[PDB]
Amino acid sequence: SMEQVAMELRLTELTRLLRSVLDQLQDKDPARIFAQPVSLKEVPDYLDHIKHPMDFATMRKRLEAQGYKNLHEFEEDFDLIIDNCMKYNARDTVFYRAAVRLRDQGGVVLRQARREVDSIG
Repeated sequence: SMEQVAMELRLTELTRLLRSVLDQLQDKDPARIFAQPVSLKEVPDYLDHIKHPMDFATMRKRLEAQGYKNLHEFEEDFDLIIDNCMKYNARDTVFYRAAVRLRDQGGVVLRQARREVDSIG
């Protein structure tokens, strides 16, 4: 149907906007602390601590399969990246501090993305 195509053009346009958001968030991580999944070879206990691991590459695979239906789902994944890090790593660590910085900086980008998604529909 024509409606299904209109829908698909919107999901596609959301995906376009979310890809730009993801590029902007990832630039707030120049160290690349969040680029890839935490290695279970290098942190073998990780899944005893963290039940839903997340990372930018995993978000990107989902993005490119148009697997984010709305901005809320995307934000949930971004928040896992931050929140997992702040629980696993102590407050005095480069990792915890990197998450705090990504969170604060991400906030601005996400605040404008929400207005763009409402605004354009």
